[PDB]
Amino acid sequence: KENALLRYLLDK
Amino acid sequence: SIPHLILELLKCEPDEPQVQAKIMAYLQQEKLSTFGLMCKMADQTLFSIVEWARSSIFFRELKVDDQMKLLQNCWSELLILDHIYRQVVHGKEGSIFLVTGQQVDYSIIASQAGATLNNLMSHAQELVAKLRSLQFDQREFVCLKFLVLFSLDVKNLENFQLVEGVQEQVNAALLDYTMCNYPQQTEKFGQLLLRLPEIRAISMQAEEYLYYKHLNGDVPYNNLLIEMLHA
Ligand SMILES: CCC/C=C(\CCC)C1=C(c2ccccc2)[C@]2(Nc3ccccc3)CCC[C@@H]2C1
Repeated sequence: KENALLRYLLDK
Repeated sequence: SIPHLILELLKCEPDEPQVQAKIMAYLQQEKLSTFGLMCKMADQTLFSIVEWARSSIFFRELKVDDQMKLLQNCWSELLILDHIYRQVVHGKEGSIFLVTGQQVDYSIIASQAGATLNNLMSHAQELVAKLRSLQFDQREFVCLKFLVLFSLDVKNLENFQLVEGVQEQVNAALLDYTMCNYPQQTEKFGQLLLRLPEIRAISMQAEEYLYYKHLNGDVPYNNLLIEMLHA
């Protein structure tokens, strides 16, 4: 599922 | 001896004192009931769980969309498993040990909660008691973390090959480990695995309760917990 914050925390 | 695979899992564990001091310092830097405090602990622990997963063996090979799907599926189970193991290691009679290292009396929390949260807390401490009696240890704990994270119930994974592989092989190593190091408990492996559905059930009930509390305006402002509740 799309979740901009979780995506960011995984990518940073 | 510890199987090579489990040794590799252990290398990915966080530095517990560093995480402990980080969360304590954040909450210190931050009008909050005991329930609000628990929500804040959960929120901060979720940042640490995401950081742990991101850097872990196997998980770091997955593309971000797969990583998101797995964490959206199990975040509350990881929170609950983390809490349960902390009570097993550091806990005692009628006290709750928090991720900050703070110890609180069980009634301070429970007497202020209604039936649902009391039931969840009581169910969690039963798991603590059961895992105590099984002599649940750090190797087994890290194995369960990976079994929770690499779930076979997660649909539409790109790299299901790797996820099914990890689930299968952590299972194999755990069985080897328990058969080797706890021979007198001939069914320890099976008894450990029986705790996973129980953790799932408690986690789903906890999410439903927190979702209600958020709708009711009782969850303090935060970023990550609320996003995961909508996962
Ligand atoms: C979906 C969140 C699942 C996490 C829970 C609920 C388990 C009952 C946990 C806690 C919590 C308790 C009340 C409100 C909000 C969260 C924690 N405190 C807690 C205290 C006593 C017993 C059980 C849990 C706080 C962080 C780790 C614990 C897991």
